This record gives sequence, C-alpha cells and structure tokens, in this order.
Amino acid sequence: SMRYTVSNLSMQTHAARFKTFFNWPSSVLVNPEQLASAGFYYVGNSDDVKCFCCDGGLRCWESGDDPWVQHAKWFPRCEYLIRIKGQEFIRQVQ
Amino acid sequence: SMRYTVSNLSMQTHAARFKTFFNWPSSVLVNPEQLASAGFYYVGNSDDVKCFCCDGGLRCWESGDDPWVQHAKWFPRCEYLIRIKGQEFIRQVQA
Ligand SMILES: [Zn+2]
Ligand SMILES: [Zn+2]
Repeated sequence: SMRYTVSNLSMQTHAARFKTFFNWPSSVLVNPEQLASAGFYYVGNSDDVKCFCCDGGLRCWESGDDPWVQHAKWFPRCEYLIRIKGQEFIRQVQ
Repeated sequence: SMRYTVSNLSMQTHAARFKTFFNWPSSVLVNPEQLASAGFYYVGNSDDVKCFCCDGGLRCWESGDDPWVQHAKWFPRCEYLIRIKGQEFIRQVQA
C-alpha cells in the first residue's frame, strides 16, 4: 500500500476546481474564486463543497465566511491547507 | 459553514468500519476483515482507506498486503496501532 494525502487528484488545480462553480447560486455570497483557492470544489445541492486534498465537506456557507478560516476550523490536518497557509495560521484559527 | 462529511469518531468500532467495505472493489486483493481490524475504513473512492485514529490514508493495496504491517510501515505513531500491536512490533516493521 501507499500513503496518500490527496483524495481527488483530478481537482488538484485551481482551474479544475473553479470550473465546478459554473452553476453556483448568487444568493450564497461567498466567492467561488476564494473557495476554489482554498481547495474547494462544488459537489451538489445548494452549496456543498469538498476539499480536493482532505476530502472534507462543508455546506451551509454564510456570508462573511472566510474559506481558509473554515478549512482550518474543520480540517486542521489538511496537507493542502498546511502547504498554503502554514501550521502557524492553523494553530491561530484553532 | 457546517461539516457534512463522515467523522473518524463514527468509525471507532470494528463493525462500523467493516460495514464501509460493502462495495470494496473485487479487484483489490486485501480482505476487509483485516483492514477493519487494523483500524481502516473505506472512504468510497477507489481503494482509499483511512485510519479512524491517526487519520492516515492508504491506497494502492497489493495482493498479500498485511494491513497491520502497512499501518506500522506508514503511520508508526498511531495510538491505536501502538495499543493493539505494541511498539516492539512497530520497530520490527520499521527496520
Ligand atoms: Zn482540505
Ligand atoms: Zn492509525
């Protein structure tokens, strides 16, 4: 067996993730560009997103929700979140 | 936002983990019995499994893979692994 850190290899790029928000509702008010930058792609319902790396799923996004802060709130061990924001950032949010 | 994906905390029992392997691919030649015993549950994607305790992810399972040995190979600090098999076993595998 091999260790893996990335659940969805097909969603590793920003463009691949951002494309999934083509049919995302304008009533949500969290920006799909920022969601995509934070590792998330749209998977169903009104606003379900998953992280391509940790495979964590978040929904019921509130206006003013910060995609990176939510990622660190719920999924602090995510290796993508660590690579971009660093463990200091995560420790701060936790 | 709210999490909706499954938590490692729901996978603490052998039975709950075993249950996840209902659709485990026939082509993957490692038995769900030994996987569940070793702390792993199936995440529904391909042959990806995760440990309920250390959250380690393993894929690409090969014929004859011993899940306990693989757990010790890749995640030697896992507290579940330590509790069941011991550090003597883990050290043995690591060298
Ligand atoms: Zn993540
Ligand atoms: Zn483990």
